[PDB]
Amino acid sequence: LINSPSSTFPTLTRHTFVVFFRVMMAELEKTVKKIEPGTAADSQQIHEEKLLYWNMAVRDFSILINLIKVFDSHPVLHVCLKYGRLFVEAFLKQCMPLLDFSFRKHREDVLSLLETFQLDTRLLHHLCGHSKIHQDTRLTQHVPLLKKTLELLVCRVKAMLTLNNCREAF
Repeated sequence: LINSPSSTFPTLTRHTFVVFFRVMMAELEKTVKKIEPGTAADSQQIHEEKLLYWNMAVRDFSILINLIKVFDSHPVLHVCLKYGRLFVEAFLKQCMPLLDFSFRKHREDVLSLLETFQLDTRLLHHLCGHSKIHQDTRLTQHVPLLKKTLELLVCRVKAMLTLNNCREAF
């Protein structure tokens, strides 16, 4: 966007950014779904490296999703609406058990990871807003399960704090 009105990794024109964006978000979502949550018997080092692996995927997800605002079009919005909910569901299925194990020991890592994820959850709530406001049917049909995945995330944070005996702390 800044240099070429064609990049520093060519075959990256405004045409080809759709294809680059789609594969990057798909392969981030595929990287995150390969991560497994451990057991209490597993060492604290493997928990810490898994939490670093997770936070890396969530910051990559935020850096990719923040390219919604500057590239609002048909296929770019369809890509991140889809891989939005499909990365958040990957974050719910295979992180949240590891955060429930390692919360009373590694508390601020867990809360930081969830509140890192909430700052892009809010970008997807604004994106759900955008897909409804411009009554764009192609955008509005990935909304019900994008919103429902983020509502599962608020109630699953409540479940995390219930299971770690801070139930009034949500």
